Amino acid sequence: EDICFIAGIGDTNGYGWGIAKELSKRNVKIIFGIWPPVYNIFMKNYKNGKFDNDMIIDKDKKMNILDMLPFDASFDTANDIDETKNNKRYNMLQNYTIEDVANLIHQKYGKINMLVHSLANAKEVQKDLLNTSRKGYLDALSKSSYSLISLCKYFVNIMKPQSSIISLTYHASQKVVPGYGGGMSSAKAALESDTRVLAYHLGRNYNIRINTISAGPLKSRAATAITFIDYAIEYSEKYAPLRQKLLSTDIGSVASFLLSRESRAITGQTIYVDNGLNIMFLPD
Amino acid sequence: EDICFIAGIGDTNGYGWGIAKELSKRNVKIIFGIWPPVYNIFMKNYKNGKFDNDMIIDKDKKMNILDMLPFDASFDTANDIDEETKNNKRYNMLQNYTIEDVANLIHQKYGKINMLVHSLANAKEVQKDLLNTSRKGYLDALSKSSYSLISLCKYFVNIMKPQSSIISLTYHASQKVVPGYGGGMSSAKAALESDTRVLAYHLGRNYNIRINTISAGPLKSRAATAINKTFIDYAIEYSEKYAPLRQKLLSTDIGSVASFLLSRESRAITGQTIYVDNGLNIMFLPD
Ligand SMILES: NC(=O)c1ccc[n+]([C@@H]2O[C@H](COP(=O)([O-])OP(=O)(O)OC[C@H]3O[C@@H](n4cnc5c(N)ncnc54)[C@H](O)[C@@H]3O)[C@@H](O)[C@H]2O)c1
Ligand SMILES: NC(=O)c1ccc[n+]([C@@H]2O[C@H](COP(=O)([O-])OP(=O)(O)OC[C@H]3O[C@@H](n4cnc5c(N)ncnc54)[C@H](O)[C@@H]3O)[C@@H](O)[C@H]2O)c1
Ligand SMILES: Cc1cc(=O)oc2cc(Oc3ccc(Cl)cc3O)ccc12
Ligand SMILES: Cc1cc(=O)oc2cc(Oc3ccc(Cl)cc3O)ccc12
Repeated sequence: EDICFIAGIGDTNGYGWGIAKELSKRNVKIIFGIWPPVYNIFMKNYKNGKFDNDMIIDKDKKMNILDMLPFDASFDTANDIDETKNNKRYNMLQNYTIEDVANLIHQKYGKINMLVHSLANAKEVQKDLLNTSRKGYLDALSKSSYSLISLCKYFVNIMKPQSSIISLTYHASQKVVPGYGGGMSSAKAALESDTRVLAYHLGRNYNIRINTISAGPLKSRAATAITFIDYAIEYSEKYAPLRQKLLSTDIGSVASFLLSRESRAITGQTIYVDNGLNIMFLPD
Repeated sequence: EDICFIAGIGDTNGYGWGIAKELSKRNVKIIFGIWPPVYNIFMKNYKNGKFDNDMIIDKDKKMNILDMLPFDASFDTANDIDEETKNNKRYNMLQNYTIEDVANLIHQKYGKINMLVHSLANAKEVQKDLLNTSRKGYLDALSKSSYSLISLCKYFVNIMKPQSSIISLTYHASQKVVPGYGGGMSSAKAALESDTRVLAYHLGRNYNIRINTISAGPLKSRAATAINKTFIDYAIEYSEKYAPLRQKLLSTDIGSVASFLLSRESRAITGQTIYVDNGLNIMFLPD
């Protein structure tokens, strides 16, 4: 059978959940990587049934969640954790670095064949690029971009040949969006470029594919935290070629396709799933 | 149940067949629009079972083709057909083959459809480089390979349901230099990709109809062979040696991507150029 690890789920309002739902229609087994500071909250909500409606796929099936594990994209191996190891919210957790989660998944379930990067962070996202500190900019690149490379480096060993990987990006990398601050734009630019270079190395060495989905705006918790997202949604719904509301499951079905054998000849691409908004220059 | 019109199938060796095959696999009904110069040949081979093996999808599934119609994308309406073509040996027996007439025929026979495939190209001077292409040659390339998409859309939107989907096929020579891709074919593909955007805007807003284009890698189709003065053998060998994915690119690889874009699974995607080429487009320097 097929197993997908999804790194970057904090709740049911994001793209990670949508991707999980859609993969579920194809009977893919799902493992969630959850950022430790919100891990116990998530587990609490889940156990309390808060996500039950959200887990419903169709009349016949609910989402098959194989496992849920703490996962922090800041840390490559156990050797990289600063203190933090004993922070209030990290202390009762273990094995949450990228390599540790890879070893854990492999130990419990064997090899997987789908990998989803669905996470971003930037401590200074509220500042515009020109007022971003070095520390802030590098945090953004570290968490939003390098984490993709690191995820690939540790997970290829536990993947099958002809496996497939995706991440999520945003058009601010290619065209200016004021409000998308703190080096987030820069991080998505690196991410899209890295997707190509990784596609070369993964393709030639392992026959593994990798692509990125450039999504349109979604009112996820993180987006709301940057409002900017309300403007972006209102603007997209007024001016995109397609005026339907953009759903997380619209990204999910594209992700589902890029992660399956049906897209076997697609790699290294940035695929726009945004109701066509990226193609517009002058709003009518 | 889904119905797709595929414009530009002349045999089992091009991308059109690969697209048909992948669609039938998902139980989409398929209508072939076939250029009149090859129409009788195709029908005959079909009736004689020459395509039987190629129609084998897998171990216990075979393609079903709903219909096969003469179709010439050079002509918008019956009034556009010049006297010479109308009376030509290969056209004189055929009817309803203009873009307007085939849409009308399809609608009358089957009602509204929901998928449309543009899988054709033509260019009289493809063997010349751009600088040595005549005005007539260039405009022929644009007319046949690019305008034909606009016209197909203009007439087929009235016989398509909302939420329907359209695709065409392009090539990376539009965006980066491929010296042997002559005769204004490069220009035509540039225009096709740009028109795909503008059309996505008009069709999206007014019809809730989506349109995209697939930039395919090289395939040894009958038409690809006509390029050399081979060009396609070089392109294929180069692709298999240098792409991130080093495996033979198949027509059905394009076909399954086409199927995805034609389906509701891709409802938030429109106006896009999607590359299906084993990743070759992302390379700068061959290692
Ligand atoms: N919301 C949008 O409009 C939008 C648009 C385009 C792309 N995206 C991308 O989609 C992805 C998901 O974003 P979302 O909008 O669904 O937000 P989200 O809140 O659903 O998810 C982002 C997740 O990343 C997790 N995360 C943050 N730092 C982490 C770390 N250090 N280690 C592990 N996990 C960490 C968060 O807990 C959060 O759950 C992101 O890559 C984002 O850039 C979002
Ligand atoms: N073969 C490749 O390496 C390659 C690469 C990228 C893109 N493409 C594109 O894919 C599409 C299909 O090409 P192919 O290589 O599969 O060749 P093909 O020979 O299979 O298809 C071209 C078809 O178009 C038909 N045609 C030409 N002019 C027509 C007209 N006036 N009206 C109706 N039909 C007409 C021909 O009969 C032929 O069957 C074309 O758009 C081509 O540019 C091909
Ligand atoms: C700063 C930050 C933290 C986090 O956890 O997720 C994030 C997810 C983020 O996702 C986005 C939201 C809206 C848009 Cl339009 C694009 C996005 O990339 C951004 C920023 C963060
Ligand atoms: C001139 C011409 C006539 C025709 O019927 O089909 C064509 C199909 C063509 O398809 C291609 C083949 C190879 C490559 Cl690499 C790209 C293509 O666009 C080109 C040109 C023609």
